Amino acid sequence: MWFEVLPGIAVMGVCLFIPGMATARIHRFSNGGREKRVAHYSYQWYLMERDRRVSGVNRYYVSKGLENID
Amino acid sequence: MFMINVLTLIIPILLAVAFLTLVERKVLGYMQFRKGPNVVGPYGLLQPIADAIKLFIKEPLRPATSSISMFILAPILALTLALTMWIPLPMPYPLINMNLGVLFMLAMSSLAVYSILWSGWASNSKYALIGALRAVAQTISYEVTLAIILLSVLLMNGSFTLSTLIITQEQVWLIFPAWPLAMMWFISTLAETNRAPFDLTEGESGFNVEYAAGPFALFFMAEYANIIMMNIFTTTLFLGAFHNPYMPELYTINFTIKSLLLSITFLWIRASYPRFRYDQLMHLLWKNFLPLTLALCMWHVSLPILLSSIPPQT
Amino acid sequence: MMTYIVFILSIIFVMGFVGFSSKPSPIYGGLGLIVSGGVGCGIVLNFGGSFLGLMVFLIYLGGMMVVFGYTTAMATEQYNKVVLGTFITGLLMEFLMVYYVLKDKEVEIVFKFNGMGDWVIYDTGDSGFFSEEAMGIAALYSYGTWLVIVTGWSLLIGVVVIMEITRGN
Amino acid sequence: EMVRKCDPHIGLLHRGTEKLIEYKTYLQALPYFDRLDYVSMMCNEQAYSLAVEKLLNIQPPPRAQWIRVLFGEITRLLNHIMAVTTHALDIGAMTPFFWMFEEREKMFEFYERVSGARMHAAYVRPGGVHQDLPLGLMDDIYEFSKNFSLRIDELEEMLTNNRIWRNRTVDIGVVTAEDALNYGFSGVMLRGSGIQWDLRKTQPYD
Amino acid sequence: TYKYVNLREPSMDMKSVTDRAAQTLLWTELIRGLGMTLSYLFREPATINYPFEKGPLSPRFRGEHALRRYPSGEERCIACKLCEAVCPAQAITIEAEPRADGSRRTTRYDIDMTKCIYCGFCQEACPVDAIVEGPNFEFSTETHEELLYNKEKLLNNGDKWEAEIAANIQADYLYR
Amino acid sequence: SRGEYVVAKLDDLINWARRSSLWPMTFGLACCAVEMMHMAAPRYDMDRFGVVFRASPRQSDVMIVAGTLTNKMAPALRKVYDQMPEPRYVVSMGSCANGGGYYHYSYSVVRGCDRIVPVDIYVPGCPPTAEALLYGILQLQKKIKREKRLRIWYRR
Amino acid sequence: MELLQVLKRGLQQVSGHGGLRGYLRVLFRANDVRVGTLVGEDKYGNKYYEDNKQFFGRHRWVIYTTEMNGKNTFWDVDGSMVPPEWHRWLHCMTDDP
Amino acid sequence: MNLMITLLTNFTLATLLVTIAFWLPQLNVYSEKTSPDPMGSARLPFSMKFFLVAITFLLFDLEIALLLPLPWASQTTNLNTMLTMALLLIFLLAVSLAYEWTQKGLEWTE
Ligand code: SF4
Ligand code: SF4
Ligand code: SF4
Repeated sequence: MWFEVLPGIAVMGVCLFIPGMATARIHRFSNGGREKRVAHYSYQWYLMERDRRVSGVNRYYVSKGLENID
Repeated sequence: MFMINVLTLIIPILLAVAFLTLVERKVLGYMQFRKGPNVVGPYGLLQPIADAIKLFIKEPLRPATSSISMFILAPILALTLALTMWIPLPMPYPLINMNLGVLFMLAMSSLAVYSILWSGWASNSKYALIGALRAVAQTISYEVTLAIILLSVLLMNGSFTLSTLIITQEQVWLIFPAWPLAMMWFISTLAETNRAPFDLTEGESGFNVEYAAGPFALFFMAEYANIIMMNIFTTTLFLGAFHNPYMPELYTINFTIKSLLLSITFLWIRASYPRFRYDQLMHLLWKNFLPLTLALCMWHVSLPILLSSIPPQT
Repeated sequence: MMTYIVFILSIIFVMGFVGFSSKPSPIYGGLGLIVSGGVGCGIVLNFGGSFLGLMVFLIYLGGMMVVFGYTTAMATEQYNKVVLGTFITGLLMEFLMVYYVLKDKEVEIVFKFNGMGDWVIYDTGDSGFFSEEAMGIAALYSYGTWLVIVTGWSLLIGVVVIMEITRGN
Repeated sequence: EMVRKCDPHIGLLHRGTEKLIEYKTYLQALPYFDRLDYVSMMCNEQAYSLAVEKLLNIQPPPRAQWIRVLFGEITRLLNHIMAVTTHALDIGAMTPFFWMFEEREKMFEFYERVSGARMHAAYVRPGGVHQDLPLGLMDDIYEFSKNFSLRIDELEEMLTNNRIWRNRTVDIGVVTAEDALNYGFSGVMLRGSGIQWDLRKTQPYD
Repeated sequence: TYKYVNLREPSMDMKSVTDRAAQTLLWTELIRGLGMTLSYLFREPATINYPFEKGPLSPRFRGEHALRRYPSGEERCIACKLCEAVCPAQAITIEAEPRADGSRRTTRYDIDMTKCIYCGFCQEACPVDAIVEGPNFEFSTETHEELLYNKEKLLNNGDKWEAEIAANIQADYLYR
Repeated sequence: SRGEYVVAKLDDLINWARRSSLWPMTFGLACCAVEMMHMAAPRYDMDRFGVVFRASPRQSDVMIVAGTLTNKMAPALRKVYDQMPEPRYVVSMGSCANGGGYYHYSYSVVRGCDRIVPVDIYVPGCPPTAEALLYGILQLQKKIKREKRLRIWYRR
Repeated sequence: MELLQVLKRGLQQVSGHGGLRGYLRVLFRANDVRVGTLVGEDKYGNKYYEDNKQFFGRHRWVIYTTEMNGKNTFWDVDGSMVPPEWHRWLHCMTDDP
Repeated sequence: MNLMITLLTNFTLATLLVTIAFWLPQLNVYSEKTSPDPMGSARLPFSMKFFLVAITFLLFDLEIALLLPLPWASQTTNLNTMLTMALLLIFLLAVSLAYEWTQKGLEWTE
């Protein structure tokens, strides 16, 4: 009966599904409810460092919006 | 919080290759009218645990080691090259995001033959050295054809970053306008992993004959990790699934599904074809794969200029 | 200690060269120079040159010294004092220069050399939306016409050389 | 990779069967012929029983002659399955090796039902056969033989038209007609090279 | 009365040549092999669950030797030494003497099961059906001397398995 | 006490691990090897017991001597047994490897493979049936199941 | 629909062994959970079942006892654990139990 | 530094695995193997075709590294010069393959 090897397939699926969901949840928790700010070029890194300097906390994921200005 | 992510990447890899062995065993059983392991537990769930604990208490083979340091270093290097290489896969975000992640994987896959070379050098038997040299020659040639195919694929993509390749495969899959490159990549993923019907590492003497059972188990886990890696790489880069930026687990489930059916296709193909000869697959690349691959590279590097379809660098 | 990482790797790089400087056997020398190539590529990568570092990994280590190991496997059949003496001599010279650059922070061998950490010569500027070395390499196909011509001609001639001088007749 | 001299060494299974026959009677030497060719177990006794009956100047009864041909021909299905599938196992295609073994297990039950042993039956004896077929045996042979034609077409599908099987097979192992006769060859060797020679058609038995 | 296998001349027309080119490029016969393997994946396997299921066997099955008895309590063997004379492996050793009541009975009936080839000549040469190649086959031993049966072990085997050996010989004796 | 119970639990754990994955080395000598291959058929299916088919002799746990062991083959068989790593078990197929069987009085037949290697399980037959060897393999698994390595190590 | 019939057959397989506890008991002790007609039982406690719809070889089977001659045989089953009167029926000597 | 942290963790896990596979079974007291291949006493033959195909792999990989930077180069202004250069380089690869075909390179190891 062909429906007997599928427990192994399901264990394969949960084994390959746990690390992607785990790293997505860790990325979302660590970056303050946001994605990880990727830096493929130096301009993005400079804006990253500008955010870290502006935020006043030295954590960029606590971003400052319109209310920070007068 | 980074080391937790590293551990949750590296421990399911070992579980996935143990269940590769188990699933391959019952699939090859059921493909050939017999049954797989079902005695140890419910549907053979506890078989890989028995395999691991058996292979972790046995006696070694005690070879006359010419170089003890090289004999120690070969399985460590093999497991390192199989395990640390899974990093830049975008599922849906990589653990470490590189602008040149595909080049990173290609370079370490090209240098992965050092484990085979050191395994051949550690054994004093000259026939093992001959088999190691034959395996190394096959692997380096087949890495050449992999390099050309991947060069064509990311010049179609235009950027070396693996995360942008998901964005590239949003409207249609890459297999639709690169189906001949898809078939050559399918033969290359069938063939680069030292697999049947091109498995010369079993027919006539392996490249690790005098190695102990522990290092043999390490080599097998490393090879199966490379198998799952390149299967998932084919799934991501030729069969890119829909990825919502707010809802990522649908993409994770979808590419997991494609990875599982591609691994099932691997176990399918390995159970349907007799083994080739050394000169036969050397003739397969050096007189049949290489000119077609070069022509495909020429066509795919001439097409986006004439189609006004040069993809963005960024 | 961390901020001198490249320099630390550079020290290891010199160590890697000593690892095959005495040349006891070609296989161990190849292993030592593999390790030295790895740490030298780490030196390159820490300066922001990802493309040149992966050129080192892909071609120098994984595509050419593999051929070196393949050739040296065809000889040097499987089974020194002055080797070890030269090893201690190189170790003493290396450590002596290490204390020289760690105490005086300045030395003279040919020119004036400083021992201060290298984290002062980098750039705070931005290249924009592109890596500088990436499109530096990419400018080969738009400007480097003659260089590509002579490179292809030389590699084809090397193929001719391999076909001819190893024929034996 | 290539060959000019290949010298096989045999004697790893030398039991000295043909000397032990001299110290035993004719009926006692009958189980020795079972163990010579253990994939053609029931065909060797037909050669030994034909030798004794020629000396004894007797002939088997007409029912015994048809049983020896029927169980001789079922042993050709025994042996040729071992021929092709293990040849495919040595080359590398392990898939039809397990497909035909269920069929080879089905004809092992026929050996066990009429004589009592799965492999070494000791059934064919000089002067006929030891025991008769059990009641309803030939009904079970027909229901098996009706469905066996699909299995040969099942085996032929994955090997005859396969290009990988062909490339290992079409130009290795070529003999000529004259040197096959001079080498003492027989069976598929002479038939494969185009020489028309079969003992069942030229010098027939029972 | 002879047929030419592998003497089919292929067609040289454009249709067959193009179809063979499509077979070579598209792996059509390989696709046929894949389809056959897929079809043979979904069939129910013939794996019987040993030891909870057992294979089909015949009443003529040759297995462990046993010594039978009459339906009055007396041992069937009369020490006639036919089985040790007909044995092709000489596994049977018989030593006899006239016992107390004058009956001709065995004193030593040894069967070397490591010597025996399970040919069934003793079970047919016996004129009183004393020795029978019984139905037992699950008697693998951990020690060599446990396979060297004396008279007492064979008689215990006969007393143990008579309830089925009698039924088997009752079902089988009309063929002999 | 704590120690005896702990080593008993560890002993049965490693004992189940060893007995559930017995990888064999088949010696394809004679008739009994063909009977082993027919035990490897889908009907009997050794592979559901954790017993792989045709493993290399450098990683196998058990060896099944199936066939006649002549004088010309005994040094090779002893070399193979010496190469196989510990722990190693030997199962004897057929009357040939038990005591020579038919060829016990032949001039060039070793009277039993016990004279060359230690033998644990003797399987009788000529050939023994496939389910008989399956029962012998299960008997070997039960023999492994009652091993007391760690208890003896702690008691010594 | 068709899969409802297979699901009901699986549910009757679960419920035929006296509940989920008996289902997991026979699953962990025999690795086969199909149901059949109870042919009978011997003195030692081995139950014998018949299911003629299955193919030949699997139609007759036995569930062994948990104690025979004082041996705790909850997991250790043996092929020689069958009395001769049932050894006839199990190995298909005859059709009569 | 996170990449090097991952590399160190992975290498140390491999070291732990090889330490378990190499020194943990040394607790057992099984035996000492005195142990007194087809290669009897002859020297290893120098099969020249393997060395030839290895250096052919080396040359092809070198000019593959030459061929590499096309995805970055595709955004350049002078597209005609790029197209001519790339087509001529792949033509050079085809010509070198044709020469390696003609002068008995792809024979006895095809
Ligand atoms: S079955 Fe044959 S070999 Fe065995 S004891 Fe009887 S006569 Fe001797
Ligand atoms: S043939 Fe029968 S009666 Fe005669 S000695 Fe043997 S067992 Fe006894
Ligand atoms: S015991 Fe019998 S069946 Fe087995 S190898 Fe010997 S002669 Fe053949």
